[PDB]
This record gives sequence, structure tokens and C-alpha cells, in this order.
Amino acid sequence: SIYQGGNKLNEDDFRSHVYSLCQLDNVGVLLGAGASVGCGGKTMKDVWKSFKQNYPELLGALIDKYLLVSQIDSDNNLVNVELLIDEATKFLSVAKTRRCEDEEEEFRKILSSLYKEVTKAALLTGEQFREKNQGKKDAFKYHKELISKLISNRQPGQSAPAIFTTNYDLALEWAAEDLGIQLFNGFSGLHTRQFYPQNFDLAFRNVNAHYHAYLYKLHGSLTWYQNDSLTVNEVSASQAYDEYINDIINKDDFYRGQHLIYPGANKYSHTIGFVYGEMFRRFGEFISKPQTALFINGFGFGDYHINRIILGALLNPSFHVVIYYPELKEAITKVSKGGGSEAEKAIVTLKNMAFNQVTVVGGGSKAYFNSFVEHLPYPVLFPRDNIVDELVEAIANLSK
Amino acid sequence: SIYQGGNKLNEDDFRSHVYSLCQLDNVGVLLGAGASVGCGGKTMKDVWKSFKQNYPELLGALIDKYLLVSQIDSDNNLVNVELLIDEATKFLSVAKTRRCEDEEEEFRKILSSLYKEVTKAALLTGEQFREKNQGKKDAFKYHKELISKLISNRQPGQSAPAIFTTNYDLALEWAAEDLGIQLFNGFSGLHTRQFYPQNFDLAFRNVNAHYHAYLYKLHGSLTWYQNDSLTVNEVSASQAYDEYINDIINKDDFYRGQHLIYPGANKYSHTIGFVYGEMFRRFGEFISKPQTALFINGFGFGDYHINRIILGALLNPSFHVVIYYPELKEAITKVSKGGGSEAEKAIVTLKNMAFNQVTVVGGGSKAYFNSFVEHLPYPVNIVDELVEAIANLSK
Amino acid sequence: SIYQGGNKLNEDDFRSHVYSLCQLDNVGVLLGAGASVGCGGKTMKDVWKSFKQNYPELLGALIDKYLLVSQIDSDNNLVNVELLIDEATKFLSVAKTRRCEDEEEEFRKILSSLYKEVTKAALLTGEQFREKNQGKKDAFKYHKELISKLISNRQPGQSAPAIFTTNYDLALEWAAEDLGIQLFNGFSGLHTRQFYPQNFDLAFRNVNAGHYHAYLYKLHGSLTWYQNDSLTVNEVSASQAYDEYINDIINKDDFYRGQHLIYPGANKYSHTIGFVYGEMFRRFGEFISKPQTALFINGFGFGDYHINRIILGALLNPSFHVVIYYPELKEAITKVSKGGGSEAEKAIVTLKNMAFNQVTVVGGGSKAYFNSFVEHLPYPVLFPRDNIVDELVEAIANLS
Amino acid sequence: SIYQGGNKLNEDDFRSHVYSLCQLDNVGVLLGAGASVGCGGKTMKDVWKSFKQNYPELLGALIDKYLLVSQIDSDNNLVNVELLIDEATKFLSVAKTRRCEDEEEEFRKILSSLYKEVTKAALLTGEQFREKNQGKKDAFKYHKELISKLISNRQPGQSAPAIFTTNYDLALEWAAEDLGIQLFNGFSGLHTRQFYPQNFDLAFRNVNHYHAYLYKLHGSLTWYQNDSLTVNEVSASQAYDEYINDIINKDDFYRGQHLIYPGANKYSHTIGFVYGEMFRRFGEFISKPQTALFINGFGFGDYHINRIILGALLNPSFHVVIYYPELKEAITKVSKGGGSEAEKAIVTLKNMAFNQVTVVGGGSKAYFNSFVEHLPYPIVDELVEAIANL
Amino acid sequence: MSLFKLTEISAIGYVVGLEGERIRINLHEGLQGRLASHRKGVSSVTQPGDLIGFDAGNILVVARVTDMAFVIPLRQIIAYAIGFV
Ligand SMILES: Nc1ncnc2c1ncn2[C@@H]1O[C@H](COP(=O)(O)OP(=O)(O)OC[C@H]2O[C@H](O)[C@H](O)[C@@H]2O)[C@@H](O)[C@H]1O
Ligand SMILES: Nc1ncnc2c1ncn2[C@@H]1O[C@H](COP(=O)(O)OP(=O)(O)OC[C@H]2O[C@H](O)[C@H](O)[C@@H]2O)[C@@H](O)[C@H]1O
Ligand SMILES: Nc1ncnc2c1ncn2[C@@H]1O[C@H](COP(=O)(O)OP(=O)(O)OC[C@H]2O[C@H](O)[C@H](O)[C@@H]2O)[C@@H](O)[C@H]1O
Ligand SMILES: Nc1ncnc2c1ncn2[C@@H]1O[C@H](COP(=O)(O)OP(=O)(O)OC[C@H]2O[C@H](O)[C@H](O)[C@@H]2O)[C@@H](O)[C@H]1O
Repeated sequence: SIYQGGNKLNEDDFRSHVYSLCQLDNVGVLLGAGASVGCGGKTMKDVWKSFKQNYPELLGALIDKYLLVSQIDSDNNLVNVELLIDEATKFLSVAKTRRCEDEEEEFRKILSSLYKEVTKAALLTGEQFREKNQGKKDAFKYHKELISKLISNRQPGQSAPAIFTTNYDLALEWAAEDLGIQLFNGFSGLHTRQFYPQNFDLAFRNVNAHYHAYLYKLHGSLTWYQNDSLTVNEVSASQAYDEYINDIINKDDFYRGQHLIYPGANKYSHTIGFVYGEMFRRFGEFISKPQTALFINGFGFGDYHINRIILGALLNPSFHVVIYYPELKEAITKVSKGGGSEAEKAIVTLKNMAFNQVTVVGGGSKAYFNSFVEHLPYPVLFPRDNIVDELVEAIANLSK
Repeated sequence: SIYQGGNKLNEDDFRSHVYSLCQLDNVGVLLGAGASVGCGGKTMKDVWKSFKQNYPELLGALIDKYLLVSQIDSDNNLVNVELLIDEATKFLSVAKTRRCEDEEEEFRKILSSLYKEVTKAALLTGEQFREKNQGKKDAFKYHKELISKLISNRQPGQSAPAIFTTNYDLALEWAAEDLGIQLFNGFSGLHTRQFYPQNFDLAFRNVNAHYHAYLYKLHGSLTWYQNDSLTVNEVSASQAYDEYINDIINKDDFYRGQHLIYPGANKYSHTIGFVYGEMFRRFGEFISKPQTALFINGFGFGDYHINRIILGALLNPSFHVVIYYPELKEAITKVSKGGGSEAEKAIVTLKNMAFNQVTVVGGGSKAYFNSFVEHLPYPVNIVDELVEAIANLSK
Repeated sequence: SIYQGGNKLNEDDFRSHVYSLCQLDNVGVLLGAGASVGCGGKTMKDVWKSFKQNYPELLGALIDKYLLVSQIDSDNNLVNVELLIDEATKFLSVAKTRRCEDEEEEFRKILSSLYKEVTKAALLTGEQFREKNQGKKDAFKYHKELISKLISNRQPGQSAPAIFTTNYDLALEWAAEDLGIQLFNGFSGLHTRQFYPQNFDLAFRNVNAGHYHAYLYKLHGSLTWYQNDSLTVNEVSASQAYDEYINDIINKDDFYRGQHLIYPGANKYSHTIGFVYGEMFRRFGEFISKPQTALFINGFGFGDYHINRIILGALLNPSFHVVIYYPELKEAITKVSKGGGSEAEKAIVTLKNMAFNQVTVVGGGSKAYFNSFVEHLPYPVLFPRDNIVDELVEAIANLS
Repeated sequence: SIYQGGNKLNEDDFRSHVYSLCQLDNVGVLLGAGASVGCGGKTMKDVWKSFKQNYPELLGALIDKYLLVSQIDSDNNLVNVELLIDEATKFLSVAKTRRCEDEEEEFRKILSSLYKEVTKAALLTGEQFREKNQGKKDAFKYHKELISKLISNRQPGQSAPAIFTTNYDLALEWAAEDLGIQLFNGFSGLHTRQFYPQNFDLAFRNVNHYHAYLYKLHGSLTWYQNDSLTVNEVSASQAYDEYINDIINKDDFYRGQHLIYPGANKYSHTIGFVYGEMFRRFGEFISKPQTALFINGFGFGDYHINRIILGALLNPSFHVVIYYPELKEAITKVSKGGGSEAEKAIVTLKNMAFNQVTVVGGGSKAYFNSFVEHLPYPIVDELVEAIANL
Repeated sequence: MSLFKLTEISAIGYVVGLEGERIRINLHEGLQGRLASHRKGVSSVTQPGDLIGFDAGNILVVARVTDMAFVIPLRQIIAYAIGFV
């Protein structure tokens, strides 16, 4: 259930490998959509279920006329909600170029009813998304322990920790506000708040001779919006729920770019963002430093851009990575029988290697977020050298 | 005919501004389609008036039936071919998906005809395309001076040169294997060659007692293709002529989809756009740095995304640019009296701007590639006869 | 069956010896034609057994009219091919200067049907030789592991590894073009590749101050190099060679010419234009003439006069170690007590019967094969438990 | 006529360039069958003359039956002889492999005469070959000076001189044995002497002497091969009694695959080793920087040596100094259609435009003896005779 | 490595000072052979009254020698300028 180098490993050596990893110069963590399941979050399968359960006519057009999704996959919940938002976007361009006025109106619905089941799944508390002090609830109990452990294990001279994520939800902000810890995110101001790339190079200091961290959101957020061509603006939850969120859930309007999220599969076609490209320049530059460690959790390995970075960063002798995947046994089988999808093949090529800088952890519920957070150590504030306390431990079994 | 600051400048001061610009920390060049005219190449309006001549019965559907082209610019020869191809490329996909056969059968006829014209013009040598040592010839003489000067004008412990290009030919690769230097292009291997982006961050050195440069192609090459679903491959000219570059030219209706990576054609796929995106990324990341100089030649200023990027970079006081444009006179005349295209308005505005960070050179034939290459500085071969002497010593 | 310095040692000290030989400045490996048997290759006995039952008319003539091979060794397949390929050239060089005109045409057949049988062996895959992604199969699983281990076992400052070989096949490029490792081999270019003796002194570097690489020396040539009347050596690919010159050799039945650069003969100093065959054997002797040097040998039958002299004359340096793998050691010690034996069963017994502790020999039949050699090699210990005070951790287990 | 690459010099203009080139790090000397005349040697032409007018009857088959030689160059007295020997060994080997009688005997009869005429010329003292202290004599007086000064003109911490050679005789050994310096040739032992290529990398050193190297290119009279595949060296007093005497005083007897001189039996994988291991060292010595090479006695009739010395010149810190006596007699023949590669190459060399090729000619002022004098400079008998008589 | 070479020229010394129309130059011993052959002729300037030159990328500066002196011991030169090419 734990592999390291293609061979097998056991718990009491894993727990001491993890301890040695957390004392390195650079430590990081990349999270996904499963991490936020024990808080009210959802997953893409459930998005598809919700879609085919509330809109039964568009689902009929989508199989009979245009032939974009099959019946086997629909009935057995295998569709990808990421390669469909692209085909539906491709049809619209043609229909609009050659001036048809019915297919240019039966696709806007299909495309605005999918952007609406993806926001409700990023609200974690419902109508109480607009209220205050939502990090005092007990669902957010392990997100605090993660941050506490990460920070506390740093000594003077070393750098602060980094956190990468794809989710749009607000779950680490809510939980760091409840401790008093500042997260740098690239924005500055309160009455008009804007993105400046050179706000990732700052740090704190005390003026009479401190805890902080960095957060990189790679696929956007729910509180960002663009008006001009070179001005992105941030806003709070209560001031967003009023303007442009309660008008695309409870009113059934057509969709225009109220907020910037990247849910599709080809994220370069959008050639106006200019903020997607500042995060990956930092990811790839983080992985290229000597003495670097990365933990991964919640990610399904279905993104063609991140896999290439991870796969090409393993040509450096001082980079370590740890990966959690619950459904590993059901993938080795399907790949030994000559099948498998592009996700299972990518993780099997990682499991089957000969470099001791890779480690994979299966086991179902043992590879969950709540268990990931308990494998991490607390620090020893004053370390007993213990030879008085160690030779006695020897005397215990020595004596008889 | 040389305006720096909106105020005329003379050739002998110009030729000394250049020598100072070529001493900075970052230096780069951006080329275009015109730079390949003294080697056997063509331009993007010749390519269109050689199409509407041979194929005049496909030029009625594209206007009256499917609305991809406009009569005004089709008559004035002001069409953009990249976008036309990239749109005809997805019409076909949609039809293939929804099972509309009669139109799927027609778009193949259209694309097998467009690719013929865009391919012929880009071999530069006809049937000798598939042979060796094509850079010994005399048409590639003004492509080696560029690369030799740009290198010899560098000091030790200093960045190497960068060349961005919009063509999809090999004039610039054939002319460095002769010299004997190494070009980085993001590929590696010989029996299976693949794209690795991290390669643009490497270099060479020596361990006992060596020259390289970087090449970025923004529109592709004749030598790249796709056969799997997640891997892009590169081959040699001889190995491509056999596979596909010959059927394209000497067969009528041969067309295989989602296979070719030129010119900017199949961009909806998520494995081919990955290749086009990194280049633009790296360009916009180079053009934004302290102590940077850029020379432009052969480019027509008809892209909306490059102009925005060049302008946004003039808010930094240590970026200098040099431009070349022959039809400046005819452009100013038309723009004065409320006219001109979006390509002339931009360059006229740049000419008018009151900056000392912009220089324009329009003199007709005086703004060409061969003059550009002699405006560069060189400071101030008896070792050859021996090799042919030895070759004469056969027996 | 492991003899060190003439004595015997066991498989618990052998391993701690290997683990200390792999921690030195210079490390290398010389391979042969047996290492390519677990992938589809063949040996010279097989070449002879396939020449016999395919060209029985000329074998008669060789035994009878020219007296080149004894009728005895034939029956038991004890013939050497590298002297038979050398005598025919001597015959053809006198028939020419004499101007006879019916022996040239009788020896060209014998010198073509004999070059045809090596290629078919050195292809290893038949018709899938002209295809791509050929190192993703299982056959090369033990070629990948060797490179992985040899690289991983280095440190900062130390020199990169080298690999010398005599075979013609590509079972060592195919395997690295899957991991993503770059092997240096002398050539440079894509559309016009050429041999330069100065790009053996090249290495990597980064720009923000690809750290895996190695070197490859082929000693007898390759199935992919060709010399042109331009007097240069050019390299092409395995799909551009098949369709160009090694599709006629097999199927055409035409006469031979120096189309590709292989020499299996015994004394190829005759070739005086062989300036590529003189850099390899200079680097080989410049390698073993350095302090703190280790070499492993596998797959070599010790029937080459040029290499054994180098091995011998290198033993007078006190900081040079060898390891050797010879399966038929018992059967060859038996055959020398009678004062008989071949000329290759003496060169190995001479080594096995020394008194210096810098020579180790391994027999055991199927225990000296390539797949056991690779498993005798270690993995590295990344975070070494200092365990001067956690030495008692070992006592902790059981003393009650 | 001191021509210097399209120019002209004078005695001192030369005699200072030599002092300049003698301060370099890598110094090298090259000698052929010319510098061996003052001591009693013969060129390649006299031996062919003698063979012609001593063994006429068998000279025909070489031109009529087996076609080894050309009548034109045979008459002109310009014919290479060691290649002929090499090829005849091959013929004999083939005719002995396939069991035939007449062609076997017909070549066993020719090898003897050839080896006879080629050994007599190189004995170099007659019947005082099997005796001691042959280097005290007067003929070996300039080699001693050469060695002494070429060694003395060296700095502390500098490399050692290199001497390549195309002869197969014992003069430079007899002379160094008189001086008292140590030569290295790649051999070791006294009761069983064997070849070790890696010995060229050794060097002496003191604890509380001087030496040099010697590279032969065609072999020697004291190297041979016994029934077992190892190559052995021997002394003259021993070789004379072993084989040479019969070679010189018996009409028909031959031993195949035994002797190693001159480039005779290269078709054996045990013998070509020791030839190739010299030429590759030559190459690796050339390819070094800050090197000088003095050529005195060679006739430039060799494809490979020409090619190597030609390719060597690309990098500029390799200097060449040729000696050639009969130069204008070829300058005045190259104007016309007649000419041989020997002279074509040297005139091509003198027609260069850089200051490295330094051809020299004086008819008799370009000789070994003057070559020696061109170089700089850094009672025992009475006492020993007194002790003797006392 | 590959074919491309850059260096062709050799020199005598390097500039070390400028004191008001008065140049100071330190001489070498690295160029063991102060001879440096080239296309047309050979030259070496080792006496007053002689002319020397300096390259400044785009132009050549021409100077005349005036003095020589000491301070293996060191040597120096003094020069003035007369124009450019
Ligand atoms: N409680 C849990 N704890 C940890 N992991 C879990 C849990 N429950 C399920 N899983 C695992 O969670 C995994 C399923 O995660 P997926 O639905 O693929 O999310 P994604 O992030 O990969 O892809 C979506 C993004 O991809 C694009 O980038 C878009 O931007 C999208 O935002 C499985 O392996 C489960 O075993
Ligand atoms: N010998 C010459 N030397 C230099 N320049 C020349 C020469 N001859 C003509 N010219 C100039 O060369 C220019 C040719 O302009 P175009 O054919 O548009 O070249 P492109 O590279 O912009 O076209 C591709 C773009 O089109 C799409 O917008 C895509 O975005 C592509 O980026 C003319 O203005 C001539 O003055
Ligand atoms: N599975 C195996 N694993 C390891 N070794 C094996 C295996 N099977 C057989 N062997 C051993 O592999 C060896 C095979 O002996 P030969 O075919 O003569 O090896 P070569 O490469 O020298 O032969 C050609 C070269 O020989 C000349 O030197 C020239 O250089 C030629 O290039 C035996 O010792 C087997 O015990
Ligand atoms: N006293 C003297 N001092 C100096 N030079 C002399 C003297 N006497 C004659 N010479 C010159 O010495 C030269 C004698 O030339 P030759 O003996 O034929 O040439 P080689 O000794 O290199 O022959 C060996 C080659 O033969 C095969 O081809 C192999 O390839 C060998 O390489 C004349 O030019 C005289 O001017």
C-alpha cells in the first residue's frame, strides 16, 4: 500500500522518512477538489448527476442531434465536464460566424447551465456564505492543523512555506483569519484592490530588533473580476454575493464574464488573462530549487500541463515528491489488461520506476486528507541528547 | 528617413547608436516573412493572388455560402491566411462530429488546396530540399553574418542571443550547421524526438580547457507532426519529404487531419496549443526585463496581440526598440487625410510619439534585410586550401 | 564460487565490497554480446549454425578446395568467424594483384553471405526496427535499471559515468530515450550530423545560478554510421537507414560494400582511414590510468588480443579494481590441468591465480548473468541515520 | 638557398630561429636512412642496383608471372622494397595454406636473397657486430654530440626529448651506451625481455639520471617472435649466433613469421600491435601545442606520413624544419609536366605564405653533419692507461 | 568543440593608466614569441618614435611612443595620441 522506488515499504519507516523531509529548505503542498469534501464541497461526478437530474431536455438534445455525449457514459457517470465545455464552445463560434439564430440560442443555455452548477459546488455553507466568522466552525478543524504544523516546523534563516491549489472555494482564508496569520496573494488595498506581480517578493520584519505564508490560486477564484484590459479587482464575500452571484443562481439569466474561473481543458485559448501565466512561472521556479519537497493530495491527474512539470522535474537529484491515490489497486489491474485512461496510466508510470525520490500511498480511506494531516510531526522544542535517557532504555531490556 | 524622437537623424550618428545598443545585457531580434525573399520565398498577398487564380470556383462559397472571406479585402489582396485555415479546420471537425457528409467532403477539397500553396513557397530549393549541405550555397550568405556578429559582439559571462521568428522554414537552421554552432529549440533525441519546455533553461560548458543561441518559432515548422494523441515529434527534411511533404504537392485530394503543426492550424486540441503558448509566454517574458534591446525586421504589424505587448513594455525606462518599415511615406499620406489601415495607424502613431526610445527607418530599398545586416558592427582565411589538397591526395 | 586474490569469499562480504567500490571517483562498465540475449540478440555460434543450414554449397568448397576450416570443428560449431573473415581478404588481395578472374566472384559471395548474417542478429526486433517508442517494452527493463543506479549513486563534485561496448545494436539508446537521459557520443546536428573529437569534453550547466547525463563509447562501430565519398562519417536514424541501405543487404542478395561501419575481424589496424576507431581506444586507456578507478565486466568472452593486454598492463597501478563475470569457470579450470585448453581459457585462469587483492572473479553458471549482475548493485541511502546514539535502536528490538 | 615560404634568409637569420625553437616545451627529431651514411649505410637505390646485378634470373617473374614490380620504375631505380617483401610474405602464406609446391618454393627462393641484401647494408661494421664498445669508434662521433646538446638544452621541470626514427640499426643505442644515459623503447627484462607499451609513461627521479625516449617505426634486427605468441628483444652477440650468420652465409633457408623488420609480417594480429602503437604515439605527439619538429633524412614518399604532417599545421604553435639537399633540381622540373609526388609536395610546401615551413637546401650544406653544427652549446684516458700499466 | 573560432590577433601589452593626455602601458611575457605573423608582413614595436594602435570597437586610435623604463622585473611605456582611423 506504500511504494518507494517500485518496491514496497512499511509504516514505521515511512513515518521517519516524512520527518526527515520536513526539515528541508523548501517544503510545499498541492491540493485539489477532494480535500474540500469534509467541509461541504463536491466533485465533478456529482456535478454531472445534478445536471442530468434538473435539466432533462438539454440532455436529450445533447445525445440525439449533436452527438456530444454517449448513453453508456451518461447512465454510468463517466462523462468529463471539462472536454464538453470546449466542444459546446466550438459549435457556438461556427453558428455565430455563419449567422444561424437558433443554434446560437440553444447553446447559450447549455453553456450557462453548466457554469451554474460549478459555483454552488464551491459555496460550502450555502446562504451563510455571506456571513462572518465561518472559520470558527468545526468542519475547518484540520485546515488549521495543517498550517500550524507547516509553519511551526521552520527555524530561523529558512524560508516560508508555499501552498498551491486549484479549487475556487474559500477555505484556507477563512481558517487563517481565525488564527491571525497573513497570507500574501498578490493584491493590495481595501477601497480599490488590485493585482501587482511584485507583491510576492515581500516579507515582514520587526522595527525594534513572525508568522506568514504565500498562497497561489492557479485556476482563479470566486471573488475576482475584470472590467478593463489590465485591471483585475478583488472583493469580499458579502460584497460579491450581492452584485453578481445571487443573480446567476436564483434568476436564470444568460452568462457573461462576471467572474474569472478557468474550468475548461485548453486554458491558453483565453489570451487576455495575463494572470494565469504569473502563477506557473512561480510553480516551475519553485520546483527547480535545490533541496525541495512537495506533497500532493486531492488531485486526479487529469491535467496535461501539471503532469509535464512534475514529470520533467524528476531530472534533479534533490527534489522529492509524495503522492496520495486511493484507487490504485483498481488501476494496476485495468492497465495490466491493456486498457486504462490517461489518468491511471500517468500514475502507474510513476509507481513503476527505479528512482528513490518517488513515493506512492494507496489504501482507500488511509489516503484521505484527515489522515494526511496526522502523518505530519510536531516539533521537539528542546531535544534531549538522551544518552542518560538512552542507555537506560537499553538497560531496560539489557537487565533481564 | 530616420526619425528618432520625431526629429530627423543622420546615418553616421545612427550607426553609432546601434553600436551602443548592442552592448546591453539583453539583445534580441524578431524576423518575418520578408526576410526570406532573397532566398526563394514569397509574401502573404502573392500567396493569395496565386490562389484566386488557379482556384476560382472555391472563391464563391467562401463568400456567399459560409461567410469566411470579404469581397473588399479579397479584391485589395488584404486577407489573412492563418485565421482562414484555423477556421476551416474546425468547421470540418463539427461536421465530422454531427455526421454531415456533403460538407465534410467539400472542406477537404478547400484545405488540400490551401496547404499546397502555403507549402510550395516554403521549400526555397524545390527538389534539392531533401539533400545535404544546403547552407554552403550563396543565397544563405546574409544569414550567417547576422549570427556571427551577434555572437562576436558578446563578452564572457554574458547572456546569449535570442531570435524570434514567424516563418516556418529552415533558412535559419541550414545556416548554422555550416558555421558549427548549436541552436536550442526545445527538442531532444534522435530516434524519438520530443518537446521538453525546461530545455530553454540549460547551457553548455567545458571541463578541460561551445557557442550556442536560442531560436523561438511562433507559428510552427514543416518538420513537426503528431501521430499519437499526446506527443509531438520532429524529424529531418529527407525523412519528411518521403512521409508527407511529397503527397501534398504531387497529389490532388490527399489530406489527413490533426496531423500538421503549421501555420497555427489545430489550436483547439490541448496538446498542440501547449506548443504555441510557451513561445508567446517566453517572448512576453523576455520583452519585460531591464537593459533590453529589440530589433525588428520583416514584420508588417497586422497582429493585435504583439502590438499590445510591445507597447506595454515601454513603461520601463530600460527597453529600447528599433523598427524598419519601407512604405512610411505612402502610409503618412493616407493617414493624414482620414484613411489607412490598422497596421499603418499604429506605426504612424509610434512615429509621432515624442520618445527617444523609438527609432524608425523607412527608405524603400534602404530598409531591407541586406542593409539591416550591414548596419551592424564588425571590428577591425588562408587556412582553407589544405583540406582540398588532402582530398586531391587520393592515391 | 567467488575468488578474490586467489582465496574464497562469500555473498555477504561480496556485497559490502561492491557497495564500497561504487562509492569511488571513477566508475565504468564494459559489456559484450551476451548482455543482449535477454532482448533478442544472438552469438557467433548461432551465426555459424545459421550460416551452415542456409549456404551448404560454399561450406563444402571451403572445407575441400581451399582448406580454410577443418571438417571436425564444423560438426560441433567450434569455428571462429573473425579469422575466417580475415583470411578471405588475404586471398582476395592476391587474386586481384594476380588478375585471376574467377576467384574474385567466388570470394565475394563468401564475404557477402557472411556480412549478411550479423545484421539480422543485431536488429533484435525484425520488422519493428523501423518504428518508434521501442524502449517501453519489458525486454529493456534491466537496461533501464542499470543506468538509473549508476547515475543515482553519484554525489556533488564527482564525475559522470561512462559506458564502453562492442555491440552494434541500439538497446542502450532506446532505453535512455524513454527516461529522458542524454548520452554523449561525439556527433552533433540533425540534418547533417558529423563526428567531432572535441565534443567528448562537453557538459551541462544552468542559467539561474537537466543534471543527469553520461557518456557512451562504441568500440567496433554501429549499425547506423556510414562513410561517404566526401570522407566524413554521418549518422542517421533507424527508420532512415532501413529504407536507405540495410533493406537490400538482407533481401537483395547483392554484393557488399562499405555501406555501414562495422569491423568484426581480429586485426583491423589494416584500415588506416580508421581515425574514429582510434579515439575510442585512446579514451579507454586514458580512463583506466587514473587513481581510484573501478571497472565491471560482463558479457565478454576474452577472445580479443587488444583488450586483454590493456587489462593486464593496468594491474600495476595500486588504485585500480576490476570485477569479472565468467560462467564456465569450473569447466575451464578442469581443462587446463591437462596442459591443454583454448587461448581464452588461459587468460582468465592467469587472472584467477594471482596474489593481489584487486582482482575478483565470479562464476556459477546462471548466477553470472546480466540480470543478477544488475541486482547485485545497490540503491542509495538518502538520509543516513547517524545512529551513533540510535545504534542502541538495534539493541532495542529483543533482549528481554 | 634558405627559402622560408616565399622569401629568403641567411645563415644567422636561420641560426637564431633555431635557438628560438629550441626553447619550446615539446621538441622532436625525425631521422631516416640518410643520416646513416657517414657511419656506413646505404640508401634504397644501391640495394636495388645490387639485387638487379646479383640475382638477374629471378627478376623476370616479378614482372612477367606475378606482376609485383613495374619494368619502368625497375629500370629507373626508384622502387619501394619493403612493400614488396610484405606482399611476398602474403603470397607465400597463401600458397602454404593451400597445399601447392612450386609457387611455395619459388617464393622461399626470393625472400632469402632480399633479406640477405637488406641485412648486409645494416650490419654497419662487418664482423665487429658481435663485439663490445662499438660506440667508442670514430664514425659514431656526431650522434653523441646530437644527444649531448639536445639533452643539455633543457630547463628543470621540463619535458624530455623525443626521437623518432625510420632506420632499423643500433647506432643511437651504441652511442648512448657510451655516454651513459638511459633510453626508453618499451621493453623490460634481461633473461626474458618483453614488450610493454605503457612503459613510455615512466621517468626517473633522484632521492638524495638524465634519459630520453626512442620511437622506431619499422622495427629492428634484435626483435623477433618464438613458437609462442610473445615478442622478444635480444643483444647483438646473441642474435648473430642465433640467426643472422646463417642469413648472410647460407644460400637457401627461411623461417616464416619469426622476424620483425621491415614492416614484413603485418598480417599477424600479434605483430601489427607493435607497429600501430608507434604511429599513434607520433600522432599524439604532433597534436600537442608549443612543439617543434626537425626533419633530416626523409624522402616524403609516404601517403600516411604526408597526410599527418599536413593536417598537423592548422593550429599555429607547431613548427616544422625540413632538410632537403636537391631542391632546385626539382623547382626547375615542376615548371613542366614531369614530376613525382616527392617533389610536388615539397614545392607546394615552399609555396606557402606563413612562417612555419622552412625548407633548406645547399646540395651538400644540407646534411646531417651541418644540421648538428647548426645547434647551440651549453684526461680520463691518461689516468686509465696509467692505472692499466701500473 | 565545433568549427567556430574567434581569436586571430596577438599583442604586446595592456593599458593601465590615464593621467591627462599621458597613457601608461604594461608589457607582457605571455606572448613568448613577440612575432605574430598575419596576412601581410610581421612587426614588433620596441623603441621610441614608433607607432602603435588600439581598437575601440568601431574605430582605431593611433599613438606614438615617447619613453621606456623598468618597474622578474617589470617594464612600462609612455605614449601620446595623434588621431584615429
Ligand atoms: N475525502 C477525500 N480525501 C481525499 N481525497 C479524496 C476524498 N474523496 C475523494 N477523493 C479523491 O479525489 C479525487 C477526485 O478528484 P477530481 O474530481 O479528479 O478533482 P481534480 O482536482 O483532480 O479535477 C478537477 C479540476 O481539474 C481541472 O484542473 C479543473 O480546474 C478542475 O477544478 C479522486 O482521486 C478521489 O479518490
Ligand atoms: N526584401 C525585403 N526585406 C525586408 N522586408 C521586406 C522585403 N520585401 C518586402 N518586405 C516587407 O515585408 C512585409 C511583409 O509583410 P507580411 O507579409 O504581413 O509579413 P508578416 O510576417 O507580417 O506576415 C505574417 C503575419 O500575418 C498575420 O497577421 C500573422 O499574425 C503573422 O504574424 C511588407 O510590409 C514589406 O514591406
Ligand atoms: N544471458 C547471458 N548473460 C550474460 N552472459 C552470457 C549470457 N549468455 C551467454 N553469455 C556469455 O557471453 C559470452 C559470449 O561470448 P562471445 O560471443 O565470444 O562474446 P563477444 O562479445 O566477445 O563475441 C563477439 C566479440 O568477440 C571478439 O572479442 C570481438 O570483439 C567480437 O566483437 C560467453 O562468455 C557466454 O558465457
Ligand atoms: N649524408 C647525407 N646527409 C643528409 N642527407 C642525405 C645524405 N645522403 C643522402 N641524403 C638524402 O637522403 C635521402 C634518401 O632518401 P630515401 O632513403 O630514398 O628515403 P627514406 O630513407 O625515407 O626511405 C625510407 C622510406 O622508403 C619507403 O617508401 C618507406 O615508406 C620509408 O618511409 C635522399 O633524398 C638524399 O638527398
